[PDB]
Amino acid sequence: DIVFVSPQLYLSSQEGWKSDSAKSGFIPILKNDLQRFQDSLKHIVDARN
Amino acid sequence: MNYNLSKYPDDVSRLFKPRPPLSYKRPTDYPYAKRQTNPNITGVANLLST
Amino acid sequence: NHMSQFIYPVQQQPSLNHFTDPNNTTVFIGGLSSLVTEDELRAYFQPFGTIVYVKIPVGKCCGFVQYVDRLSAEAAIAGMQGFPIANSRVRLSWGRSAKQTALLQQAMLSNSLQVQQQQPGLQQPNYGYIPSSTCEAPNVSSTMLPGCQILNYSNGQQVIMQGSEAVVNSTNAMLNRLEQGSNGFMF
Amino acid sequence: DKYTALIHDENFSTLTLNVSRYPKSLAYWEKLLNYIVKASAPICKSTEPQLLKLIRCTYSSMLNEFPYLENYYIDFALLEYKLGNVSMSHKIFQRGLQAFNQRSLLLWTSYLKFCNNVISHQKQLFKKYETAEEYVGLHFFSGEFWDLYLEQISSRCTSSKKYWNVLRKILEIPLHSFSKFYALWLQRIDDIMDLKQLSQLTSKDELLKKLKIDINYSGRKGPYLQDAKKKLKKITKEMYMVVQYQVLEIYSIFESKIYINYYTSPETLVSSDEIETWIKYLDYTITLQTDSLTHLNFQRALLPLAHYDLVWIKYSKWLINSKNDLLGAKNVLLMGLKFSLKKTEIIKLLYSVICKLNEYVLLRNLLEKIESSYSDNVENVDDFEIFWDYLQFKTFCQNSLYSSRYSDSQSNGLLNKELFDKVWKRLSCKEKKSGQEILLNNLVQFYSKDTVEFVEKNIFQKIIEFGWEYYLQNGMFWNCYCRLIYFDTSRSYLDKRQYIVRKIWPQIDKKFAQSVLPSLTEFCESYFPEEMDTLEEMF
RNA sequence: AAAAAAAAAAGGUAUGUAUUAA
RNA sequence: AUACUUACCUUAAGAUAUCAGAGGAAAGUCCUACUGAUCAAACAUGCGCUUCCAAUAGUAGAAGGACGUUAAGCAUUUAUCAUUGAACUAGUUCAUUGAAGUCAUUGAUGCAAACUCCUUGGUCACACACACGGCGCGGAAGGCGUG
Repeated sequence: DIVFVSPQLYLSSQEGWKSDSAKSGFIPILKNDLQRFQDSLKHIVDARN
Repeated sequence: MNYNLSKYPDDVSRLFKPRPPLSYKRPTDYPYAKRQTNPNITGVANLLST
Repeated sequence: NHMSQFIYPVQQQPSLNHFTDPNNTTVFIGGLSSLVTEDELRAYFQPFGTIVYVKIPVGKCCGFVQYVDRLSAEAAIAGMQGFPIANSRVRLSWGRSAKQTALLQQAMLSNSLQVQQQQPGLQQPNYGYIPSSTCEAPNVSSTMLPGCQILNYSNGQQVIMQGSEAVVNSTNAMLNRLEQGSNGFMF
Repeated sequence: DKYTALIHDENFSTLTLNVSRYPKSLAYWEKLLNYIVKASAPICKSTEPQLLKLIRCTYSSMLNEFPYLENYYIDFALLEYKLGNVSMSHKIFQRGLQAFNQRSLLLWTSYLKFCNNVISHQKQLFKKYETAEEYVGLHFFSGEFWDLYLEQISSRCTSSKKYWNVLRKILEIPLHSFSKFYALWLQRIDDIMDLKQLSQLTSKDELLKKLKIDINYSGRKGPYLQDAKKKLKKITKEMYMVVQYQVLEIYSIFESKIYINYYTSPETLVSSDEIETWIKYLDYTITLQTDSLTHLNFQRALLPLAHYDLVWIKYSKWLINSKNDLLGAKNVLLMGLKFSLKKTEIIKLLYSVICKLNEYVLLRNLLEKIESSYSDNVENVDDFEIFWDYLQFKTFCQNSLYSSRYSDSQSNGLLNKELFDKVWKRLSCKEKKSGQEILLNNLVQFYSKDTVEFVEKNIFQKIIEFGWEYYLQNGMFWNCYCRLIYFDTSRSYLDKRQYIVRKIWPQIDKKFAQSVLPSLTEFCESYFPEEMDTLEEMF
């Protein structure tokens, strides 16, 4: 139903940026939007590459 | 008190201040679910009529 | 129910001299050697903050300095007290600038009023400036985020400080000041 | 149902995706939260647990991103309290008080207010107030806190001893409202009808000694007690003199200048005068030498501006020198790494604190952490201070790890296969990266045979062969390549000056001369006045 | 021889509106 | 307080000590500031009736408390359940997922003392008086008795 996402852990290339269970710092987002969410950050990653 | 949901204004309502909360004491009696009078009453026996 | 239990305190004003002026910046540095130049005194009072300098009198063996912010001034007064310059223990306190000094000295002969005029304020809000900070040298489009120092002063031009370039500039002038200082060009 | 009706709404997807795209805004967090609350508006126990789990995880995930928000720890506590579990309310009050290091006035006041209703066992309840007192008690606005605590004694306590005990302490504190408590003290002096009740103020001996009044006095008591109330009110008037003086100073100078006592957000800016008054207020507080009020006034000053690194550095300095506590300073700088945005000064001073503390595995670990932040390229960073502070402390470590390779026992600091490749990768970028000459100047510092040969061939020679224009037009390059040969202890004077003139100089192109001459003259003017002419004839 | 019609509102509390002085 | 408008609503029943005798309107009822007995209340009033009512010839003491301190006193006993994976004896540790979860562990239970402070009393009169266990004036609380 909902996925928990850590844009810090994602942009830092670390593994655990998402999980199904609730963890301290993650933001709940809609699961279908997860893919969409990745799009929103890609340019940031594109700036680092 | 803050809200005082009442007919009285603020000064009268703050005048009715209750005593502080009652301290907790562990129950010395039998819980309500366990409460019963004596069961297994021995009926009037043929040995009693004896 | 006429009089009340509590009142706000009312209090008298202390005549507004240069010692009770909360906006005063310029620090009178007395007890100099008069063997010292002004560019050497700047070397002493530079790190405490950005300076808008006034003057060092000739033959009077006492100078004075002026900063932009009072925090830098107080940091200089507490920082250097009794610190010898050319083997003379320096005694420094608060004092006015050159023009107000003139307005005082014309009154000292005629002993009339000596009405002080306090320094101008900075019209304070300012969200971009962090007091007691220096721009060590001179295109900048920044993020204007809180941590960085946005605005600053130049040794009279307000400049936007680039946090990345400021450290490498300051270290560049630092390593130049050693090589020129050892051989006698800078003092 | 209401939950699924909230998911399929477009506003939840948009607000959510905004939050996850822009974490530190706190504007999108508060809209996401205010919206998901209003969708749930009958928030009582009836509403289904999925929605409560989402809204709860939303609070708890917001408070982690912004560890200073007092009204949100309070608000989430009240949500848990209306929902019917007080244990979760307690726990997350404890969480908020822990985020502030146990000193915040609002969380203690709004906490104990909650604690009066839900906690019996008078003793423990008062232990909460004694814990709050030794932390936030001396706060300048803490009087209303005391107003709670005194209010809780007079209702709970039959003895009245403790009310005199506490109110006597409140008399000596320079609060914002001292006079409110002086009126209670004076009134309670006025209501004393017997000599026996003067022992409540102070013991029997100090009254007979200092003020020379006797409780056991036997005779016509009335006028004697009226004299005793005057003699007791005089000294209270004196205490009022001192404490009034302190309060009026603290207000007239500092507290009157402070317009913002709260956190706002990471995107807030504070005015310069407010910064200056926090700095001077902290210096004054340090001067008072009251440790509780000192740490309080740092944490009090810390929430208005947490993101600068300004008060973090000072609050590490006063604790590293005045108190002489080095671990506490390390811990201050570590907690400062989280809130502060700039982080460079804090991490430099932090490198130093860790060096002096003699923890090398922690420092080297932290260097591994900061090089892992950039994906093992620190050399490509835009901001030079991070690469430089990283590179020199990294050097200080690999000097200790690997034994020196070079004669004369000189450690190889900046010349190593690991670090020299880092330096050379930093230099290959030329105009695009900032540091440049600063990194180059420190390659001249070796002062020996082996290392002047090494740095001669492996950089200053290769940089000529590849022939980059930025480094050749530069005068700092040629000046340093002269100073590298000139300070060698192996060479005599003749081969030194002859080597600089016959080789180093003619390698300069005459079109670069206009830029190269000013900096390279400064080397020749001071050190070689004799050969100054053959310099001028070349250009 | 017999005869024929009935007498009546009560009064309590609360809310809103108006009046009772230079 | 008066006038008008609107709303909310209306009578559980019976009785006022008992018993007995005489009278008035064979059975029953009602009645008699009628006669006796017993009971009850109020008011008086008494008892060699009973118990209690604090030091000043001294810095005390009696009753009752502290929702007071010593006091983190001393001595004890306690800190969640389920699922999956790894190691392990043939139960144990670590990590992950779910459920509820008064606070306290300076707690809670038991044991004991010291100290400090609060409320209360006739702090009355006569007496400092070698007896075989009274017969001063009052107040408080009772019991018994007469009117």
